[PDB]
Amino acid sequence: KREAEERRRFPLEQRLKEHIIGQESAIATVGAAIRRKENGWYDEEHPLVFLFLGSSGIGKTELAKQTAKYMHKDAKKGFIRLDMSEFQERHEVAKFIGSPPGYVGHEEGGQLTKKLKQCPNAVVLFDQVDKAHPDVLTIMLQLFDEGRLTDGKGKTIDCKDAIFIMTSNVASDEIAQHALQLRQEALEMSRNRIAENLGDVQISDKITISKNFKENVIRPILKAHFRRDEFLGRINEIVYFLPFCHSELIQLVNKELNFWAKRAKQRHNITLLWDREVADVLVDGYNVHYGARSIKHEVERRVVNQLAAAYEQDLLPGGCTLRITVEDSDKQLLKSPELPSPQAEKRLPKLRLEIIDKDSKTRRLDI
Amino acid sequence: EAEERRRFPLEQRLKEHIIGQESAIATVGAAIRRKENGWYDEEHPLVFLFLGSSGIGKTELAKQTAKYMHKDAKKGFIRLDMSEFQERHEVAKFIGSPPGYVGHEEGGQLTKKLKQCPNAVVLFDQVDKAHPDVLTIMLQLFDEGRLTDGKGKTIDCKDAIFIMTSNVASDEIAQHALQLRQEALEMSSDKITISKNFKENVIRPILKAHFRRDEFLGRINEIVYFLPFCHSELIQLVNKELNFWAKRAKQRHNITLLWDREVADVLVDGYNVHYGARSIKHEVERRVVNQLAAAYEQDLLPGGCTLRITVEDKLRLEIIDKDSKTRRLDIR
Amino acid sequence: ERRRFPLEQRLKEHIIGQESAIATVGAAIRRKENGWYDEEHPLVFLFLGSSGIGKTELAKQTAKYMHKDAKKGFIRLDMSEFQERHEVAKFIGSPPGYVGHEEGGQLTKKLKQCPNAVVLFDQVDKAHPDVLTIMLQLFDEGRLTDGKGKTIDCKDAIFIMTSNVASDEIAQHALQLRQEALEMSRNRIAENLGDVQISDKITISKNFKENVIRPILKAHFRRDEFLGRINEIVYFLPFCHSELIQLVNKELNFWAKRAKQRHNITLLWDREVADVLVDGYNVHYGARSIKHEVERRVVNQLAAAYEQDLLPGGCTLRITVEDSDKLRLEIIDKDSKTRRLD
Ligand SMILES: Nc1ncnc2c1ncn2[C@@H]1O[C@H](COP(=O)(O)OP(=O)(O)OP(=O)(O)O)[C@@H](O)[C@H]1O
Ligand SMILES: Nc1ncnc2c1ncn2[C@@H]1O[C@H](COP(=O)(O)OP(=O)(O)OP(=O)(O)O)[C@@H](O)[C@H]1O
Ligand SMILES: [Mg+2]
Ligand SMILES: [Mg+2]
Repeated sequence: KREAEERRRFPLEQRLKEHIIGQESAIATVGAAIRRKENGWYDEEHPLVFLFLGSSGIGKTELAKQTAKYMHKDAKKGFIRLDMSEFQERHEVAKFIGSPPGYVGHEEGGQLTKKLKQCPNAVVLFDQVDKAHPDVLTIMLQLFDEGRLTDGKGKTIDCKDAIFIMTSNVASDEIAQHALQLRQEALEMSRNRIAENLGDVQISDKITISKNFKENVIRPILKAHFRRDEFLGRINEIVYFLPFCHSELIQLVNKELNFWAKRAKQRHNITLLWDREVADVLVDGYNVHYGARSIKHEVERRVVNQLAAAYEQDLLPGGCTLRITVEDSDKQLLKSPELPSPQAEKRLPKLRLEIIDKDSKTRRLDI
Repeated sequence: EAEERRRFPLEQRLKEHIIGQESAIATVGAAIRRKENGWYDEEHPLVFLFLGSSGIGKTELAKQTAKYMHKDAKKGFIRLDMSEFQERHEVAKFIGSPPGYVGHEEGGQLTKKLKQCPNAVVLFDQVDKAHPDVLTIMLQLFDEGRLTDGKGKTIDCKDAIFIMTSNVASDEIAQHALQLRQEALEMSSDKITISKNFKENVIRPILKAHFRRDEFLGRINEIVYFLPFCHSELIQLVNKELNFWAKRAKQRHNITLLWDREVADVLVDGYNVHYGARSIKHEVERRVVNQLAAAYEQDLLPGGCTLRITVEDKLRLEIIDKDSKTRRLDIR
Repeated sequence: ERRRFPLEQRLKEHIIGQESAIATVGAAIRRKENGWYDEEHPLVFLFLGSSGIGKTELAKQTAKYMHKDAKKGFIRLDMSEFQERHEVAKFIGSPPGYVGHEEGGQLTKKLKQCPNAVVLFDQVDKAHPDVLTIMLQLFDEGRLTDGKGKTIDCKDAIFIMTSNVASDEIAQHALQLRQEALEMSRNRIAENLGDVQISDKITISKNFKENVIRPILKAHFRRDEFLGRINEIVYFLPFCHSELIQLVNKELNFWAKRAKQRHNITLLWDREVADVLVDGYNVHYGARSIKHEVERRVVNQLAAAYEQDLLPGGCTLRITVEDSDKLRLEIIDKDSKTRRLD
């Protein structure tokens, strides 16, 4: 009786916003559908079927993992992860259900059948479902249709309430192009409202894909790739992951530096602080092709190796305060927005650690 | 003898010796109280089927029950392990061999044990591992409590109590308790309850897929479920294992042991959901007691001293003197 | 007796390597021998590792520690012959009315001789996973029923189980931990931090102990209460290069001792011939890859020399460095005049 009051205190939209910044339309959609499920105002005869279309490494697996962590205390048993890139051939279809009688691994059964037996209402996630040929997806047709799966032994498992989540990278380029168009148009109307000196109207930064674009391109490309309209029919909701925006990337840089500062304070009482130009240099390495993975690895290659070298060199005393700074001779290069020649090599501006003492004296560290 | 049973009900003894399982203990206590009042049907013995996961306490519950009903377990407790009876011919370990064959004069083991004590509690331990034919052998033992030996002799055990522990439908009820772990703990007395339709709509397909006979499940009087341990039950288990070791130390060499409220959290952190009370038991036995034995060899623990388990700012054993000064022990 | 020559030092002199494994085994043996062990539960150890590490020899030396004599208090069952479901009767004897009922079980008779014995289930991963229901019964309380129903108590026994499951996992993670330790050690050589004594005890991390090893044991053994009843799980790491040097030195000590007992032929060697013996080694075959290699390089040459009576007795030998990349048995004289033998 206290679960609805707890969710009234801390809804999952705030929990997911704390865990993952950006794409608040996706958060609102998954929160509303989950709220319909967990309130009880939901048709139990069919499972909750999510499809996420996104770019590479945008946080879809993190979103499903945090959803399963919110739903279940144990994510080892209450959450299932399956990589569809491995399951190219129809032979891998067998390991959903196990072999027929008379064959090898008949007593083994299916891994998925035993996994749904061990947790019938688990959050189940398949990543990159476009990699698998839809002959694999033909099992999941009836599995999303009625929640019942038949194995090789003939035991029928019934999971009518399991949240089944698909995540895919298909049509990521078209969503990226259209969302770049919408970002340019929204910046155009924002600058029009600025130039008309109208500040009474307040519009939040919520850009949502319109219906006509979806009906024009997304349903035909999904029908063409999946080659089966029936598999697209059982999907309870489609969700679009918009490509990364500037201010949320800045907030991402702030949080991925803040986590290292918090773990430094937790382990060795090391208070790390940052600069705005440090955040600019870290957000400069933004690659859409790797998604947030490129920014995270750029953060690692820039500051994590330097902080590790300072830690193993024992040059960070306990109880001290540290500041991450940009090199002085590179800020002048940052201040010049000139187009570089293609025959000149590009130099990454270095990052340094400064010690702030009790007498407000800056100490430099070079290793 | 009603005064003695009013002084010491078996629920008090069971809660004194095993923790958790407030519904299973109450169920077996209600059945044993029905036996104690003299208003059970004297033609039919009591049959129990225990459904629980690993390390929950079914075998210990049967042992403590048969310790209550009979003072000697060498006569009043007959335990047969079904791990031998994996094959169809293993049936011949209950009854005697047919006449003219090997071991015919040796007789039936279960018939001899029931003839030694007809009131004795019989524990069919781990009845998952039995062959389905052995189930049909003890079909008549549950139907009337009457078993025919290989020599033509026939033993009656209408007054006996039959306990079986099983592992077959242990996952699903645990999964059921999983939502109860997200409901009964979030209901905040508070209790963890298994729904009444569950035992007939879902559990009976597993019981029919494993035991395959309607008559075997019909002959069993009571189906007793065992629920997985909660957080407070794991706390009580940690304190019970530590109190067992402290009592053993005080009985052996007069060594007082202390643990704070904060110490039990890192011991509950050493727990497997697939395991049971034995995981917490040997985790206590390894992490704490090995340092005690190492200090006891090294003569670092004189008798009458007071020891405190402290979490590192590792479980460190600190000697507490009368002057409130902690002394760390350096173990080689 | 334990305070001067414990299990740790005798095991380290008899078996090289496996510091944490001997530490865990001797800690549990210490708590058993002090009298601070629980009487109900017999000790269950599951030994995991690659091939040629020394788990069977560790169990043999533990059994010789319990009973100074051999052949009596050491009951070893090899689960290569237990790969069928119907081999359970080999534990317990035949049921009444069937062939071999009067002979009883062999395990029952051997635990009837002595109940405090060291029982070694060797290569226990090879057994069919219905045989281990008897292991459920025996590890639960320590009692075993015969063909005639005679329940034998076994509460003073020590059960040691050796296996090869997760051998690739343990070996590959130990190789990664060795690589990372060598990287940070080479950095420490670069950083000149020699003022801190480096405790070179590479152990398996608890995340690796709990997230990959427990699922693969659950996949091979196919039961959860079985892994619950196992008290201690002891891993075995593969050797590092210093351990190979110590092992080749120990084996050459063994062969020099054998020659001294046979015809008093004192034998000597050098560091470089030990290094070229360590070069002939494979990580999969383990210490056996060392052992026969000596017989493929050294002892065959001594046997060939002794067949044509070239070593009458009392002579001193030395083994040298090959020049083909740039083994020789050399008799050294009392005047230090070496002579090569063919
Ligand atoms: N509820 C409990 N309270 C206290 N101690 C317990 C409890 N359950 C188990 N234990 C301890 O753990 C041991 C394991 O229990 P036991 O050997 O009786 O089997 P079990 O838990 O019924 O499981 P299995 O089905 O594997 O036999 C007990 O001997 C006892 O020492
Ligand atoms: N660590 C070691 N130290 C010394 N000798 C060893 C060691 N490992 C193996 N040996 C030698 O090699 C022999 C083979 O080892 P053993 O019989 O103990 O099996 P093992 O290494 O556990 O192999 P497997 O796991 O394949 O059964 C030993 O009898 C001993 O002579
Ligand atoms: Mg128990
Ligand atoms: Mg071996």
